[PDB]
Amino acid sequence: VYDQVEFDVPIGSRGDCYDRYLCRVEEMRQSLRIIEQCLNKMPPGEIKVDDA
Amino acid sequence: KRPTVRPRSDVTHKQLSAFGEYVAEILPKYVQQVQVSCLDELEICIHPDGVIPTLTFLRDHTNAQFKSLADLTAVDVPTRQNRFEIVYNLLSLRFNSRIRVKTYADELTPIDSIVSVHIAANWYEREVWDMFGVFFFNHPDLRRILTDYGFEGHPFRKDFPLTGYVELRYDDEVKRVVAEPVELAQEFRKFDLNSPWEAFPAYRQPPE
Amino acid sequence: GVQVSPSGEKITHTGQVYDEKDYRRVRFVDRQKEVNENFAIDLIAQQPVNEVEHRIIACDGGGGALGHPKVYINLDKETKTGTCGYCGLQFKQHH
Amino acid sequence: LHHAVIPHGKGGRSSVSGVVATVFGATGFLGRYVVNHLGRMGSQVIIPYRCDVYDIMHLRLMGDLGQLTFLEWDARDKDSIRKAVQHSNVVINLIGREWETRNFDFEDVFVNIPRAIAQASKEAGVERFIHVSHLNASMKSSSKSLRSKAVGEKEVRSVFPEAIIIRPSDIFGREDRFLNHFANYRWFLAVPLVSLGFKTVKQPVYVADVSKGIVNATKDPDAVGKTFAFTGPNRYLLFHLVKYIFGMTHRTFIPYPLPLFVYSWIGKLFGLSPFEPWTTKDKVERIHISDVMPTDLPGLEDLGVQPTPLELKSIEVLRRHRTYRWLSSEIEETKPAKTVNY
Amino acid sequence: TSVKPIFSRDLNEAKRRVRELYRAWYREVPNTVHLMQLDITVKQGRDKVREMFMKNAHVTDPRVVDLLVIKGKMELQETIKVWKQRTHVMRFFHETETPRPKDFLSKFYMGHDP
Amino acid sequence: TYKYVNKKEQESEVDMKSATDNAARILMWTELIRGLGMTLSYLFREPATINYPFEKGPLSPRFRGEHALRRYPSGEERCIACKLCEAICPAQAITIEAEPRADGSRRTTRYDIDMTKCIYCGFCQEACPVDAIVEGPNFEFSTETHEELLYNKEKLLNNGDKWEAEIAANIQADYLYR
Amino acid sequence: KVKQDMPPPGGYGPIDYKRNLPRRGLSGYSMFAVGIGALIFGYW
Amino acid sequence: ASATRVIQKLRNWASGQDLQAKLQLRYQEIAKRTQPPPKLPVGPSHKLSNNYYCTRDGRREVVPPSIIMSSQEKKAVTPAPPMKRWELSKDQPYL
Amino acid sequence: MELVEVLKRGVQQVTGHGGLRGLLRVFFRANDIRIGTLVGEDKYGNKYYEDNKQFFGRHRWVIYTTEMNGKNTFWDVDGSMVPPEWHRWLHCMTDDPPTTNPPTARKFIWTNHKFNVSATPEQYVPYSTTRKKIHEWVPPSTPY
Amino acid sequence: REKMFEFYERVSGARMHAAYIRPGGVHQDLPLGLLDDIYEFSKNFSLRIDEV
Ligand SMILES: NC(=O)C1=CN([C@@H]2O[C@H](COP(=O)(O)OP(=O)(O)OC[C@H]3O[C@@H](n4cnc5c(N)ncnc54)[C@H](OP(=O)(O)O)[C@@H]3O)[C@@H](O)[C@H]2O)C=CC1
Ligand SMILES: CCCCCCCCCCCCO[C@@H]1O[C@H](CO)[C@@H](O[C@H]2O[C@H](CO)[C@@H](O)[C@H](O)[C@H]2O)[C@H](O)[C@H]1O
Ligand code: SF4
Ligand code: SF4
Ligand SMILES: [Zn+2]
Repeated sequence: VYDQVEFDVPIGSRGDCYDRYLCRVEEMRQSLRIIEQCLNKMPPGEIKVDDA
Repeated sequence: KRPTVRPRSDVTHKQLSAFGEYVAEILPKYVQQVQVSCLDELEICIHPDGVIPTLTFLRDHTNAQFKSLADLTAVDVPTRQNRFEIVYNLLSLRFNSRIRVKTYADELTPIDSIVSVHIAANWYEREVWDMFGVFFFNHPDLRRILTDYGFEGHPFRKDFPLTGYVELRYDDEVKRVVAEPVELAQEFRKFDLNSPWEAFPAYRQPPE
Repeated sequence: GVQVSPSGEKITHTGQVYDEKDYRRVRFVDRQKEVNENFAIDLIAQQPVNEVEHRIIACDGGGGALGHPKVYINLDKETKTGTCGYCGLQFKQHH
Repeated sequence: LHHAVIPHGKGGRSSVSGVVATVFGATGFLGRYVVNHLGRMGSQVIIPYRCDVYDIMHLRLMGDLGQLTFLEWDARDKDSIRKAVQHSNVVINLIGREWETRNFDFEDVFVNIPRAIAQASKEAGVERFIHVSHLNASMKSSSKSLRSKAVGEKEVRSVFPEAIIIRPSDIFGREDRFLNHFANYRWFLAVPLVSLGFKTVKQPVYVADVSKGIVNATKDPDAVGKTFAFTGPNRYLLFHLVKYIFGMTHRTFIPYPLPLFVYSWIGKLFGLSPFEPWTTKDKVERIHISDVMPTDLPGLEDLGVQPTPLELKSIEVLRRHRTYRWLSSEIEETKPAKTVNY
Repeated sequence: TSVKPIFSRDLNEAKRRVRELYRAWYREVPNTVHLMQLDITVKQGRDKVREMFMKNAHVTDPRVVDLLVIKGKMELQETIKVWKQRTHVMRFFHETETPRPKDFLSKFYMGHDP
Repeated sequence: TYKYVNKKEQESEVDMKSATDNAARILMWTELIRGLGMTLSYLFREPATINYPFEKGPLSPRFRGEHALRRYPSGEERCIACKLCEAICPAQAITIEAEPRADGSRRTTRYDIDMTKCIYCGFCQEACPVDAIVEGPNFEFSTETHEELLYNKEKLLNNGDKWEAEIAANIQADYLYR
Repeated sequence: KVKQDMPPPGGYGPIDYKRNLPRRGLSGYSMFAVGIGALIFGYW
Repeated sequence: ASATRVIQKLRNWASGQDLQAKLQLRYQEIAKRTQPPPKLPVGPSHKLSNNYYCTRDGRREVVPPSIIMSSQEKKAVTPAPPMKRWELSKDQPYL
Repeated sequence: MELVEVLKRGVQQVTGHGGLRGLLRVFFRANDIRIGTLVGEDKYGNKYYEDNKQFFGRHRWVIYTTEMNGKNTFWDVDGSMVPPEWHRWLHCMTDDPPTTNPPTARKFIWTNHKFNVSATPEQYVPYSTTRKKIHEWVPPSTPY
Repeated sequence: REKMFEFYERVSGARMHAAYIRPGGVHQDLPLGLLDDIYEFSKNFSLRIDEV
């Protein structure tokens, strides 16, 4: 369901160790953005496919 | 609408058929078969002579641009004469598509190395050589990569035993790790799991 | 119960016990033979036979979903009890 | 055979060899080689130990899961000796000291303890009893330890008439007190040799051969009751040996003579050490008691072992006695010692 | 019976690459023994080299001799660059392995194997 | 949608006000003083440590720990030697033998788990149709020898009797999620 | 009645995720002004 | 939580944040460690009727791959339409 | 002022273990002198305390007995000494102690817990629980 | 991370190797009260990223 949760992809400008560090740090913030949506949009239902 | 069966799509399968014909018209010297699975994945099966030209065109052509080598690997099928199927999974970021290019090899028929096309392949071709013993021409540094130094054999070949032939222990007499023939306190128990009843009528083979 | 062999080793509920001359007895020197002392065969024999009216009775072992798969036992053979194939409980028809 | 001792497998660690040996003295220099040879072929090994558990750790990895059984014992307590030899089909005695302590003298170690073990093994119903002694064991011997060994042999054969007696010469190996003893003379500038070492003959034997023939005696049908002489394939004068050793360590060799009584008196000083003596009077005597000539006794080759020359294996013992300048010098750079047929 | 060559066009052109590999292995024993501080002699090491080359004395397919030469160069490189250790080099000498008797009776006494 | 992590070149002009700020940043080590402040604040926070072994880390009723063989309330073994735990075990860690008992029951004569092959996946717990094999909540059972970690049937039944009081309540707290 | 683990009615309150490192401290002039004052008085 | 109000001011200022609102440690706001029993819902195929398996079976809808070419003017095509360029974030384009 | 309240709790904790002997005993055994509410005690002598004002993870704790199964555990305490009824409460797998929600009684449940017996003479020793499979022929005991 | 390992254990029973996502769905449903704890952790986590 990644095509239903809204988030931004961090991009770098110099391609060195510092930009990658900033991208990872900004991804952790963007995962937090996703988690908030999952917690509110969690639906009811079964958990494994109804096919035994 | 069936809440248990995977949505089928429609357009992607038609698009990948059009590109599969495209690739086959342009490289008729190398292409042996083109297919698209029900998962909607395009496969090009080429003569091994065509590897470098085929991956070069697919990388540099303007209506392809498969610039990432997602991975390269072999499958061992002993019943075939050319028992090694070499698989290239390529990625196009321009067109957000994927493509599989397959060729074959035997024990004594090395493939050309695509390190000149995808540097990513350098270690992937070392892994095929190590695990399957498929030699690559023109590899800058072809040597084992995953097995222990001086390991004899190609352990991902189907006829290589799961536990191997030798094992290591420390020997206090000679004061070093030694190799000795494998003996297991408990043997690996092989389970015969195949059901004797056919599960997929769609894949049944003619009894000829 | 926990019988003891002539060699002095305890006999497990499966009847295993090293012989007198089996060297493998050395593993218990300065140690002990782990033996479970609640023989399930002896415990199951202590339960009383449940009497029921109908000729076919379902046993699931108790606890519902916490038991064993539910099966039915015929009670016609009025000379032996009906035994559950999972839990070993016994049943007998009232008349 | 009882069904649990029939040998299966192919003589690897997970095999079954049918040998259930209690090795008395497995915690010493020769002991680790005996246990390893027994353990590698898949033998149950019972290891009585009196030391701290830390000191038996290096033996734990010498057998597959379950094939090693460590037991605490006190040589003074008979009941603990029975506890160990109770389930064996062979008992190997390697107990021994190169010095005397407060609580155990040469008679205790070389006579009483072996007799106590053999007496309990006979009562327990053990098929084989392998007892290690010495080549120069004899009642007319200068060395106090070497006379007791001679007595001990006889006690053992009184209570276990069929005992197999092994007589090795000097055993040389990584942990020996033979080549590492002379290599350590360098700490005293010079090498005191009685009569300059030219009257003493030595025929040293490699530890792995001693241990490999001891294990071969646990299964050879034609060994019950015999006495064996385990010796190297070469006899050297002590001088040439000690000179060769310093050639292998590339240290400066400065030998000078020292009369046996002045040498014997020095050994008494080092024997006052409360720890493990660097030397003793008995160790100085034994170094100069010359190896007996081999006359009518089956040797290593009768137990299927080919003696290893002192030349093949010296460098693995002596490379750690070198300085950085010579660590990498190869075996060939050293001139071999000169042998003597007497 | 026609097949693509790897490198050599026939056994004689392949033996040229074999002797050239044997030369390189022969020149390197004295270094391996010196650098790895092995407890063997050069003569004993070089004999072991010769023994491994004679293990494959029956090969005749030229493509096979190409891939044995290819492997042997990889083995030579692992040793010259000290990617291998004492344990790895010393494995060729099977020093801890008792060798199985090759006579019927000894096999018969020892177990069910042929 | 995408964002720039390290792009900011919308260049402004260096005012005398701003240049003197850059210099004070460089000469006075201001950002390095801010970092010293953050570790000073942590010094006066309560540590997160717990007082083991007197305090324990929280666990849930599903916790996959040491194995155990369970019984019925009557004391009869639940295991009927179906061998499904053996067929599923990813590690081939379980060995089983069975035969008819003296009363005719289907029961195991052997039941081993080599706890050094086990990956503690809990799959055997799922495969068992009668809740005979479970992973209890014990996690403090390290030994001093390898051989003590090869559990035979007696050992596993003993763990069952040892831990039943607690196993039964964890299943009671979780079986409705299964 | 089905009892499944679900978010409460309305949903959960907002969660901060953006960078929030505060802007704090004296101005460039104040830092230099204090330091140069401390020297001048010390030199006197 | 147990910290005096003086140390709260000290560490709030040193960090430059309001720590008291967002503590690393957990106190009462956690969930109770013993919850009531669940009652989980069934799935869409728990019907008693109109639920033949052959009409909702996915494994049997798979087929062997289509063979486009094998050994048994036209406009040029791409493997797919070109990807759209991503748009810049409105939430925070320049971190 | 607040500093005085802190010293108040400090005094109240120093004197809250019953004398100087009590404070030394707890301090050198657990390296901790908090004052929890006694939740219960077991047949072995462990005492279980709690303080819900502490943060999750320090709000429950046990003071192990000083003698269990004949072993001296005044200094040698290990987490295997907690029996299974309290093991569940102590690990926060539940919320109610056994003093109010006792486990169901069974005739086969161990009455006496047993901690980690590794290294001792009680230690488990593995062995095969099956009986001999192949039975050998027994020769006649008489001449022919 | 010690707290996120607690969410892994409360769904699967293992701190790391959950074996929880399976072809066709997930093995078990979320235990009651788990989304509150995930939410309680998430509301405070951006302060942790700020301190780093
Ligand atoms: N050069 C040689 O090594 C030669 C050796 N031999 C004989 O071979 C045997 C072993 O040689 P080596 O291995 O060098 O001897 P060690 O010096 O290695 O000691 C051997 C063993 O004796 C045990 N031991 C000694 N005294 C006692 C005691 N009072 N009670 C219990 N155990 C005791 C030691 O156990 P702990 O370590 O716990 O004391 C040790 O494990 C001896 O009989 C020795 O005389 C014969 C010819 C040459
Ligand atoms: C007038 C002066 C004359 C010169 C002195 C006469 C020579 C007497 C000393 C000879 C050398 C002593 O050197 C000593 O050798 C003994 C014999 O192995 C070693 O003895 C010990 O070494 C190590 C120590 O853990 C053990 O592994 C070994 O088994 C043990 O025997 C000592 O480590 C070494 O210090
Ligand atoms: S937890 Fe997994 S690995 Fe361990 S015994 Fe059960 S199925 Fe096998
Ligand atoms: S433990 Fe369960 S799954 Fe395993 S054999 Fe017994 S009944 Fe079958
Ligand atoms: Zn039943």
